[PDB]
Amino acid sequence: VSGISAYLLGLIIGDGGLYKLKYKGNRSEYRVVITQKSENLIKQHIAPLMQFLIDELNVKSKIQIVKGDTRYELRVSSKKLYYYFANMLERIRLFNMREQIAFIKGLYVAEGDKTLKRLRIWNKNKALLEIVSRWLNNLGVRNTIHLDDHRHGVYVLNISLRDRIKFVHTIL
Repeated sequence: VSGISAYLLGLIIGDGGLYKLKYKGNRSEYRVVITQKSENLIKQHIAPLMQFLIDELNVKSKIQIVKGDTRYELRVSSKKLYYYFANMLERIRLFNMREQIAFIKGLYVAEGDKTLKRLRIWNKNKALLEIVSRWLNNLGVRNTIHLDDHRHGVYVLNISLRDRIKFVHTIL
């Protein structure tokens, strides 16, 4: 439950998001989203995990899977769920060991090279990557961070190559 949550939040941060969207007038909608190219990844892997959490937290919201062109989206319009993840992201620094690994696994599953020829994680939020970088060093995986897209300020986290097995070995 702690691992699942951290994992899902890694997926949401990697490629998805937490949104408060306008419905009508001053009413807003609290939407938790996770995008993944592969329909079955969401279908046979991510949905089950979210359903469990959803049910564990007593969110009456249902999961909806929308197919955009090329990619799929998993949505859950829930104020409680949105906030549940909001606080998790606030106290990320207090993440325990099992949560840190889970978080990192979702971050790489979100936008990482499934081929493992390239081991990178990208984010416009440097401060988050650095706390991730420290989590990796702590598990003995060598890694580097450096501004990738300067115009849009997107930093990249690279896992040293002489530590590829170490990474898959530690995050699994």
